[PDB]
Amino acid sequence: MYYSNGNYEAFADPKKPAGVDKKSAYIIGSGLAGLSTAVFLVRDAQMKGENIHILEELPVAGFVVRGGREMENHFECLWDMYRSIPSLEVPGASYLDEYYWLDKEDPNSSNCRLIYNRGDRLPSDGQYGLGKCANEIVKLIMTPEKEIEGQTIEEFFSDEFFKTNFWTYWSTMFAFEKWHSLAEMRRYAMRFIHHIDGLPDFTALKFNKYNQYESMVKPLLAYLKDHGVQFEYDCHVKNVEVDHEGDSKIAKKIVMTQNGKDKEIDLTHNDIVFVTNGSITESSTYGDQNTPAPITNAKGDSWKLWENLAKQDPAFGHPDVFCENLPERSWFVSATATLENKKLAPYFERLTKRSLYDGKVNTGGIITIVDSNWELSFTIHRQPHFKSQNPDQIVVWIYALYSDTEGNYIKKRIVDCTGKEIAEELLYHLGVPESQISELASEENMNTVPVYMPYITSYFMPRRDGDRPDVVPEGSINLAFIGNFAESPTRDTVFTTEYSVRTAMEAVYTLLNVDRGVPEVFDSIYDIRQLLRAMYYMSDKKKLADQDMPLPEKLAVKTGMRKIKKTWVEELLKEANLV
Amino acid sequence: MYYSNGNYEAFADPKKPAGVDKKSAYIIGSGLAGLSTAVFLVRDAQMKGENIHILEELPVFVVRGGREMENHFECLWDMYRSIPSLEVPGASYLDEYYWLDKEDPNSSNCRLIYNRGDRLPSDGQYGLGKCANEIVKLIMTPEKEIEGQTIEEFFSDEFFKTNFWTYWSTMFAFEKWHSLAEMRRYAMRFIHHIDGLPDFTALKFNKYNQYESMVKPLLAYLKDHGVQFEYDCHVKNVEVDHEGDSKIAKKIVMTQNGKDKEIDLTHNDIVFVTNGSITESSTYGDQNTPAPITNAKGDSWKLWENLAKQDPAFGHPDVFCENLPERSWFVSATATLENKKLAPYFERLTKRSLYDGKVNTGGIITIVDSNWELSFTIHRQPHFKSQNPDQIVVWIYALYSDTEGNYIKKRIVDCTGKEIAEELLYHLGVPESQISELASEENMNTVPVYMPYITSYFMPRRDGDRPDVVPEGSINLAFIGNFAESPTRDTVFTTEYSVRTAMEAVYTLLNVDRGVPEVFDSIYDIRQLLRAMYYMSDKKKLADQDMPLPEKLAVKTGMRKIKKTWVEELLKEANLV
Ligand SMILES: [K+]
Ligand SMILES: [K+]
Ligand code: NA
Repeated sequence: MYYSNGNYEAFADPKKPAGVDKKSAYIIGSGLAGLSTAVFLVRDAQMKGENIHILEELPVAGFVVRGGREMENHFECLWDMYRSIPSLEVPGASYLDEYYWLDKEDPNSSNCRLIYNRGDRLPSDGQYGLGKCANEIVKLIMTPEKEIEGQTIEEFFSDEFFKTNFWTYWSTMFAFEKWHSLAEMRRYAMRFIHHIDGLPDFTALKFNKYNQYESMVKPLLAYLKDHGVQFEYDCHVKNVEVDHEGDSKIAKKIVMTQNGKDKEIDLTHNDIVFVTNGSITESSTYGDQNTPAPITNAKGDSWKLWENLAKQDPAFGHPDVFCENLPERSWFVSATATLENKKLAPYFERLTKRSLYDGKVNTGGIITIVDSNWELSFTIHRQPHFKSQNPDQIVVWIYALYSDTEGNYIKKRIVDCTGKEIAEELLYHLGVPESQISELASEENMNTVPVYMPYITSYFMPRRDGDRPDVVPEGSINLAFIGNFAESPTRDTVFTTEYSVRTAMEAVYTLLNVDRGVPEVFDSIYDIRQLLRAMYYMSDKKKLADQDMPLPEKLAVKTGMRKIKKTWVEELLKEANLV
Repeated sequence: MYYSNGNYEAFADPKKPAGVDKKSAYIIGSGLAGLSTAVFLVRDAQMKGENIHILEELPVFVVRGGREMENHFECLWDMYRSIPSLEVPGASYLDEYYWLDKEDPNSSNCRLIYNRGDRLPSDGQYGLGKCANEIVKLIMTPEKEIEGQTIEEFFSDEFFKTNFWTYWSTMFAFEKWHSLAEMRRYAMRFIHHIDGLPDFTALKFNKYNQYESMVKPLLAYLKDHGVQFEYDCHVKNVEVDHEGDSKIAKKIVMTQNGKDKEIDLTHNDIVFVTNGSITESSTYGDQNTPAPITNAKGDSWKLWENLAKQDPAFGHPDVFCENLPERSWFVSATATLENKKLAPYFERLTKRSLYDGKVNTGGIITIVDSNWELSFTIHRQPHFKSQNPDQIVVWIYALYSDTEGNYIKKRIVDCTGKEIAEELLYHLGVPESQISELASEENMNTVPVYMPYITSYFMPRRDGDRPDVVPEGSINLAFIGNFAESPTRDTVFTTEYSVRTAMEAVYTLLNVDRGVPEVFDSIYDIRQLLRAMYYMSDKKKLADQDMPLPEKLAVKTGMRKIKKTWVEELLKEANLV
């Protein structure tokens, strides 16, 4: 397998690799990584549809389970796949095309990113406000990853840094807690450096037409049905068994249980197994307008499988780190709130300076209430978010970064609230008069459903070498792990769909010997223009000479700019507006 | 119009732009730029095919010859993925090219020879020494600061004796009196290939000659979409108006079939002009006849002079087509081997059989002690589908045309095809007694061609000498080709440049809402800069590379400061530490 960039490798179709007609696929998990694996198998590997079996775990507005995240232009792998996938809303076009045109017609941006004081836009919204703390960020990048193994963000950054607007933007938009992986933070900093100009106003973000299920899953599924892939419902997989022959490792056996009966499968090498290991959606619970949701550390199929696998060889990772010992402080709860009327529309609309009812982008991503004890953020997508919605309905997404804090108005934790209470704390923070809050929040006017999720923060748990198992373990023969808990050999970032697609690609290309480049992670961090541009925007648009840095550094910079006068480097600096 | 990079914009299909049915296309020139312009109009602008008219200059073999490419011809690959192959049914041309490149990868086992068949001992070395710094000095020098400047005005005499200059000049056809700015552009553009210049591993080739592999699938695609080719067309001028600051094309005055003709045009008729030519006025010779020397300006150049007359922004053809030195490259010849008598000489050079259908010379071989700066190449065979199984076609070029050969005491421009072949056979180490018979028609047939403007793209230039692809205020007129000025830093004497001008022109004029890929950004990639300093110096660690003393001091100080950092990791990756 090899990595590449540029149009030549992107537009190129791979040759059918040797002996793929004698081979089959077992995809355990209908998670994005698994399905992606299947799509690549059909398209690039040219394995046959009737030979792909995706083993699902389930039998066949306000839907948290269907909700999904944003993307950006530089999800290279994901855009490769989706340019191969037929759209459902605009027949005859690829999903990528639908997405691309929608983004052009209804471009994402936020008119209000940070609020406080019960509904006032934060005066410094739009500013990073880093000061010398910017240098800290640079230092993090200058620090090799192996050197920060297991280390935490809180362990690296100053208190002053954590008071910056930059940290409010970063933590809330990416769900980075202070006790999370410093190495992963650093990866985000390098990876999305090209969007430093668009994080505060979210112009960097792009969104699907609808919730993740309608926009991202249904077109894939239709594509697969058209290609005769095999769907298995109500299946519950229990383990996979592996042998060691010299330095080689082979998957010999899979044990499991389906429908109402137990089953087993010995394996040919020509049967290929991909495990979408781990989950952040498992054990999700529901409440409603008048009911809350319950605390857990319960495990499940993915986690258990992964422990057995770790038992068999060290190379399968050390899983507990992701599903065990999550703080009460952790983000756990996410809720949906459906507005049945236009009674609460003005509060949001006053924030966004846009109408909720034109079908266009609204909050353009999350709005964070900075003086909220829960660190409450909320977002209203382009509507309808679900096609079921009636013309007057609006759907609002609510999340708390802190789950160990008493709210400002509802003195209970987010975890102890019904939908009505979360709605109530939000209404208080929107500047709804407290006398009106009870009638405005109730079902006649507002219908709110919460969900609790033990594992939503699991991806970002700090890690150590060998903690995450290589997508192809050294010596593996028909077994691969795919998804956001697998270790791609790239510097790519988890809690992204792009990572899932990348793992599927690397796994399929490696195992099935597909002779085509896998795109490297987009190389913005190595593009000097991007480095300069980032220094410009991170500093809130200050010329290099005016930026906050220690005095010897400032002098050194003055000397450097003196030396490079009338040079290509000076031109580069001019281009970045650093002089 | 906007520039972009990455897969998102690459894989995205543009919307049909507004009002593309009230507009028409007249493409002057059926060369790669024109055909590409037509392809983008059909595919992206979605102009209807019968509304596209390509005015060809020709009625219904060196001239067929074409250059190599590389992976980062971003626009060209964007085009050829849409074009069906003819050799590989059901696949795109890009697919054919890609698979071919994979099964028969290009490389050279012998780049430089001398002493009549001996491989140069330093083959594979750039051998730059301290001269390497000059190259850096050039990169670090803003283009505006070297406007109009010449290559020999910048570089030390020691630099010109380096192997690097031999490789560079012979592979790219850079003469010393050529554009320094263009050289700088080549250095930045192809920096990602510094690891693969001596052995030509950077190069990729079509299965066949340019007409067969590059042009024919295009023609089939275009006719298939019902584009209209109008033949025997000789455009003499295009008349344009000045309204306020605006420029508009009114009329094309042409002669077709010996008759003066005209087409007056609305603002909505769109005309693409391939200004200038490097192939025009080419003359032919054969085994027993030299090609006639000429200074004639054909249709293309006259058209460009007239256009320059009409508007100041329309460029200055005279800087490209006038006063070219006699030393300039002029002659290229094809030598068809009718049998296997001379085969061992080429085979001893390439360490490969000439008859396995696979790559041979893998690009040009330069004979360093030849007075002509004689280079020759043998592509993967057959190069023309016409060839019979015993035939092998050899391409011969001389960078110097004002010098007497070593065996044939004439300048190449005064030689028969047989004489050129004789000089080549001499340099291959054929015994002097055998040379006349071996060069003779029974064994070799060599056809020379004299091309007056083959070096014109590289003539030194100044801002405005080349007209902007869409000059400011134009509403229906665009210039395309390797004489047009793309607003990018892209490199001419490349097919990729032709494709780029076509894409930029169509996207700008017809308001196509999709990114045009920027020139591939290897020059801005730190991994590539580091890699370049590594390979350029013939694999020396940064401290060991030959450097002036203050500069060296700066480097030791720098390396000291960045010790144990991510930057040190990058330097490690580049093998600079
Ligand atoms: K790029
Ligand atoms: K060969
Ligand atoms: Na769709």
